[PDB]
Amino acid sequence: DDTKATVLSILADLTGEDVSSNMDVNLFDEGILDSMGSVQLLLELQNQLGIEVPVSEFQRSEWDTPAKIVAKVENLQ
Amino acid sequence: MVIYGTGIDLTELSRIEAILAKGLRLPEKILTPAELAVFSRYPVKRQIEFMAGRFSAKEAYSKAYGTGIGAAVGFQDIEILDNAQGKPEVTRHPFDGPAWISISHTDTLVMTQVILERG
Ligand SMILES: *P(=O)(O)OCC(C)(C)[C@@H](O)C(=O)NCCC(=O)NCCS
Repeated sequence: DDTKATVLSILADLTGEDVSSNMDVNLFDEGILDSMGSVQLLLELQNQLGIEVPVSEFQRSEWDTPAKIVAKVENLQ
Repeated sequence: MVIYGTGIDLTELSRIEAILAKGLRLPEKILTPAELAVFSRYPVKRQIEFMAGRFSAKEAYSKAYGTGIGAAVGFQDIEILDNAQGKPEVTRHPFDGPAWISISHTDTLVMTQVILERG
């Protein structure tokens, strides 16, 4: 889907590296995504895809790998 | 009465400014209506620092609260408005106990600390 590619492109911009070949990296534990980035992630998803994710639906533990984030986004779409 | 949680946060103002300069709706996401009204009256340099400090304070609070920002506590569940003397108080928050907040900044950084107590 264009959605998965867009999610992975947003993540690449935020973390500074291509995570498409690294879909299970724990972004927060490795220090490539932090709090602030996770908010920017929500803003980008809404701006670029029209998918608003309310913070009540966001739990770091369930949004902490690229694969999980794509799954979360794919569904809402 | 005992400590329930603590949280501190150190935030780079230029990261906030970059998000704001990109035109993203960070203020609407992070700030309550009352906080947003205050933000709207400020010039840019002050808007960056205010925005950074609120982001910072609410991150710090969520760590004291135990969970980080998310389903247990979101940005819209915490409100922080300065007194008429300029003193910040946690006017709204989910925890049933005293909440302590302090904020300080330079031109480039903001630092916040929260302690929660349970009676
Ligand atoms: P968020 O806590 O994921 O953002 C991290 C941060 C760069 C914005 C920073 O200001 C912060 O709060 N870092 C806390 C993480 C840390 O210091 N870990 C070392 C102990 S594992």
